[PDB]
Amino acid sequence: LKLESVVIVSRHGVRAPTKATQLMQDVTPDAWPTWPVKLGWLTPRGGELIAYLGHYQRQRLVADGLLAKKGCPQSGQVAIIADVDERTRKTGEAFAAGLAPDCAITVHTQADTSSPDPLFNPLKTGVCQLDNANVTDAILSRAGGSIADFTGHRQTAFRELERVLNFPQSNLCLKREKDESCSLTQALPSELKVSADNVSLTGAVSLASMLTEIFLLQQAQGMPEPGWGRITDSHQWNTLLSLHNAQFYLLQRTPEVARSRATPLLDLIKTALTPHPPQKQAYGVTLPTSVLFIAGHETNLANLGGALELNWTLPGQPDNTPPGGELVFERWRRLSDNSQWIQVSLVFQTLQQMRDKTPLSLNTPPGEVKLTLAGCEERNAQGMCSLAGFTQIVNEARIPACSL
Ligand SMILES: [K+]
Repeated sequence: LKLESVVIVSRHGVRAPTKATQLMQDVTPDAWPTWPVKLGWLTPRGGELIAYLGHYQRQRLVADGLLAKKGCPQSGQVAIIADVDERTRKTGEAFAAGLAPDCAITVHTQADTSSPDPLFNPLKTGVCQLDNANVTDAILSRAGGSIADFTGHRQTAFRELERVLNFPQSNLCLKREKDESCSLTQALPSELKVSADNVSLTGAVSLASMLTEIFLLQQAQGMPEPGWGRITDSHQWNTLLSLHNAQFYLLQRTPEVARSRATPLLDLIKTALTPHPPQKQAYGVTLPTSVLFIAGHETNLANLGGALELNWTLPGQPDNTPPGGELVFERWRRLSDNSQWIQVSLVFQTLQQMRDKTPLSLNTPPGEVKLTLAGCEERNAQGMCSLAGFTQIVNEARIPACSL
């Protein structure tokens, strides 16, 4: 098996909280920690960690004979594509710096940087629209037929998150004027909101998913005592993040939402893995190429795993699609019979690897889970999906109206 091609779909790195609203301040008596960068901006530490990942992959790709040990990679050998958010553009710059330092590798973004990128947001940009009847039904089925059903299984994790927050002493909890229950699910009833370009949950679910991610972010960023020192063992970490992981299982991994949102990415990956005459398609980037790096969001990876049926969990990582988490796709050729095979994987730093700023390397690698396409009918011994089967899964998952 000769390794021929590699498409890495990565999440951005450790970033500042995206939002810092007055609801977040009102659910806890304690002050939220400041960050070194503006909201939603990648932090230097996040870049370095992403850089480590860039360095490990370089080594590993050398080892597989895909890249050259010494000096910068050949022209066109590496391609970086990144969404317009600073965090994603910086994450692309950070990866390059680690994969091949001091080489001038361009990070290719959408020209108008203040517009969404259709390749990362085909719904918010007009390419296609979710169907309300089918998307709501399907989300409600996944919830177990109702949102009440869903949030009923969440009371344990809300109890733990209420504790970490010190919710009873919170400005909101005093709803309780001088007759109303303090309970977090009862103060913020969750509500499924589906439209043509967006599906969301308003209430404790959306906010629990956000604050647990902030906790997790504080951990990877090295900040002293995340959760105000109220998170103390991995059990508590896994119980909190259950809320984040669970709000992505429902919204992002529903296929009637995942197939649509992810079709431009499916079409990009598809075109980067197929042996084909050289082609400068999107972002001025010629495909196919050796290593293609795509810097996106947790939603892009969730959508891909829902549409492709790649279900995974990251031992040592409470966040299922953590900062810098990578869905790696590789085309290997079998020399015996000259056939193309596809292999998928989740590469990642464990939360302790982020909080120790551990330097990755061949001998200090990151977590890595090997995935298999549920639907693939043509596997090798290694459990790789044939290029034909993988192509056929993609064509079945993709939603043509949502292609760029
Ligand atoms: K406001």
